[PDB]
Amino acid sequence: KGVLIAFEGIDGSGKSSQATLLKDWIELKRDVYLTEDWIHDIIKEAKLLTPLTFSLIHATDFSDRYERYILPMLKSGFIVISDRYIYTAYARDSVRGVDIDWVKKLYSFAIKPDITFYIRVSPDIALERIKKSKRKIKPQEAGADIFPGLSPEEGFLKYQGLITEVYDKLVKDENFIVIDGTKTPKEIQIQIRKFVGEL
Amino acid sequence: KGVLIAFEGIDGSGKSSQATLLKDWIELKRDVYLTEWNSSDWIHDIIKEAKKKDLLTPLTFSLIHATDFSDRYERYILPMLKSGFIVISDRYIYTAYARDSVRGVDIDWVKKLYSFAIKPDITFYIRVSPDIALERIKKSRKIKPQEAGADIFPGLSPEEGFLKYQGLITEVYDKLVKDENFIVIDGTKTPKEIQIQIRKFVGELID
Ligand code: NI
Repeated sequence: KGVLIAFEGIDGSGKSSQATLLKDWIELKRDVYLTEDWIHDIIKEAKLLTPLTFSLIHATDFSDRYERYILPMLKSGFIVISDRYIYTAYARDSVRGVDIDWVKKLYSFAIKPDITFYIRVSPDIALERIKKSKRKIKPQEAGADIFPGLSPEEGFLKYQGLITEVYDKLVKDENFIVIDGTKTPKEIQIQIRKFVGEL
Repeated sequence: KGVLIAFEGIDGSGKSSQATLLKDWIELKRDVYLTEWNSSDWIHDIIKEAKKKDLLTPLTFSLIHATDFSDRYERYILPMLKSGFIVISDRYIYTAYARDSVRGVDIDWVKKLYSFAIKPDITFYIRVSPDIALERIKKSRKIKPQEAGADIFPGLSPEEGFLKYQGLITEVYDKLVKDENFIVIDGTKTPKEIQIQIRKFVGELID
């Protein structure tokens, strides 16, 4: 009865918007919940911390939300949508040198999603879209902790390029439902609503 | 070369005394750094205070401590070992193994969780029954809620919780002996005799 739906994609993929668009629409049919913080003070108090410790910090926060929101609502048959799930950690942590199989074991208390949508779009195209909207490129998005002194536009191409690599390597094993993010937001959402329409 | 010596044991087992006494001896011949597992640092404190309102699950409790330990390890413990120090740990990862697993977190997952830390060259388990440790505790001092497993057994007298809670910790340590190669020291012996035995095992190694 409980169903877990996850979205993954690089920054700029529109995956958060797709996740919220799907919530609003599923709410018409049945019980759904969207994953919605001290991490603030920790990062702010650093100033370094190793990537290992960073991986633990994010896993601690993930465990908290998982056992206090995600898992209980699944037990009450909510659909739960999460627009980042453990695969985001797999990528975030392993591009910074942490043994991905170690990260997988770390997160092995979490269940596999019934569906995972990989909204796949290249970094080139993600950037030109961020630029057409005139938004500012967050340092986290540029991977500036790994590439200081690249511009923000080129960090984004490099870091999100490394992140894409990891997502592509997980596609087979993790049964990602690969979606073409070059399509428009409407075309993407309608295809997502159609896929979810099935299970 | 750097060497890592861990002390394990239940509350009231004397292990901290034994750690400190070892430190005072070894610091006469060479460089030595004593750290205590229970002395959590900045990251732990920020998380616990920030979540003071919420009830944390055991898994989360366990990650908070591993996270904080990962920082202390890369910042203090590994550099002291690389710099040639002898490192003495009064409580080490095995304490988390026991703590987190009597609260329901799967011990095999905790082992994986801490897989990043190196095994001690020597681990001393100063074995003392919970009754005997209770008796020393009385004959001195009140028992802290954490020593009594207060969260797990809020319906018990401090004394009785210490016996049930420390009993469980003892089971976990006993089941690690073989795998973790603990050197099991009979903690009913006098403190002077315990230290003499520890000093001889350490002597054998580092000489
Ligand atoms: Ni603590």
